[PDB]
Amino acid sequence: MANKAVNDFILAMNYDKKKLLTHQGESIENRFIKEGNQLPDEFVVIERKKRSLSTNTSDISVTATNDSRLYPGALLVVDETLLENNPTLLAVDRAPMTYSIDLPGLASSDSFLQVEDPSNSSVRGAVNDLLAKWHQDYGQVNNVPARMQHEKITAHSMEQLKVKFGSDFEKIGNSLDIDFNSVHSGEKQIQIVNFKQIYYTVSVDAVKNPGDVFQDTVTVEDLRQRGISAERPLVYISSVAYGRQVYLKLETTSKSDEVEAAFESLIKGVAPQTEWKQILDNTEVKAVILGGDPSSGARVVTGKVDMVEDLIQEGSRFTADHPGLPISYTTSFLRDNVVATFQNSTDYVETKVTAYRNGDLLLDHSGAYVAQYYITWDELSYDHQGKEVLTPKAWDRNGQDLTAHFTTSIPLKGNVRNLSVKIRECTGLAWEWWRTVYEKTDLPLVRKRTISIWGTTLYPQVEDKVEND
Repeated sequence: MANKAVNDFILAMNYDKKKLLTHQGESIENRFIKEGNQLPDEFVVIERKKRSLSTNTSDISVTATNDSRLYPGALLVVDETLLENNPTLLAVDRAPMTYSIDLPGLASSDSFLQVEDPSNSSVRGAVNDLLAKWHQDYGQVNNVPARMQHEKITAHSMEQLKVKFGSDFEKIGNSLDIDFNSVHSGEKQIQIVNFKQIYYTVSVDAVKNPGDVFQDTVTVEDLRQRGISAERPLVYISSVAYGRQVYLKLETTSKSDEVEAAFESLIKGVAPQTEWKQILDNTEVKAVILGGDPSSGARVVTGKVDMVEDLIQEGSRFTADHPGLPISYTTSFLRDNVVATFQNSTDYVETKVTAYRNGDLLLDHSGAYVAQYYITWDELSYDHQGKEVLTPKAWDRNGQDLTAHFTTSIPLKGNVRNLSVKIRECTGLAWEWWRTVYEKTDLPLVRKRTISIWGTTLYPQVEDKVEND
């Protein structure tokens, strides 16, 4: 008999489940460069470092909208196309199969769905008609909330993002306009956030015998004609989660330590602190929304930080006006019901940034004496190794005799280090010609420092005024 042979064919298969489901991303040699770059208002120090990301997961994120391959109980072939989340469907004559839907407020009597010929349209139709009946005795009367999961990552490379969010993420990533060259060059920090909102799940019970998914007319010949063997075995979709999904790009020009907490308060809808409000106002937002709204189709929006409140709560309620579309699914090996787990890894270059604000040094001389200034500092940069170089600098008027009223502003960029200022005045006394008015080394590079000198040859005075908000 055909079905017994098919049954025995599947049971006879031995394969390495781990090796079949492992994929290796791009290989980058180990590196570390420390680079300086001067922006208009700040000096940015950039550290690059080769890093690796690896994930082992059974949940497969859905980027498509109306994928007819991704129905509960669908048979998929285990090959490279499955690892790339673009699977080959085995669409042979299917036996009936019993499903269970999991949905708030439902006695396990209407939980089960018997579909005679499993396909996307037939499973779809069976679930949507049960839902239609669920709308009129629970959907509206009882308030039925969606189940929210969210995950985040700092964006560094698209290969990295694919390892985090799934192998077909670029369908999503291309629509977010992610500026990887700006994070690398050090003038942007980007976080990608994914919000899932699960309305309901449709699961398949364990398949007792592998032959139980095929009609009696399906032969070993038919399966081998479609390339099925121990080399390309079968899985079945054992569960599908339905709801709304949001991919959120947060891109800022700030170089702050507080960006994570700033973005986190917004994911949370928390009142922003003063250091974050700077960052949030310099944040751009792009979003891909995968339907919790009629119809099944991707919406790619851009906006302000203020949008994120609305994008998370829009389809947070499943009154089942419109059924959600697939947002993830899990597969299990037909042979033995072992859940298929996918191992993905990649190397990527991590960029971490540190900013140093530019500052001004102001001098006021209102004293009744000749003063001389000796202002020196080092300019920081990095050689092509990433090692520190300190080139010494000096104010062009150092040691010159200056008289009141003298004022000037010396612009000091963020790369200035070891700022030392010494001021002396000519007392006119043969026995004590010069007197030191001010002498400080390693002055903090505040936004604005005003060193004012006044008084007389005998009683000079000084003020060191800082403004650094």
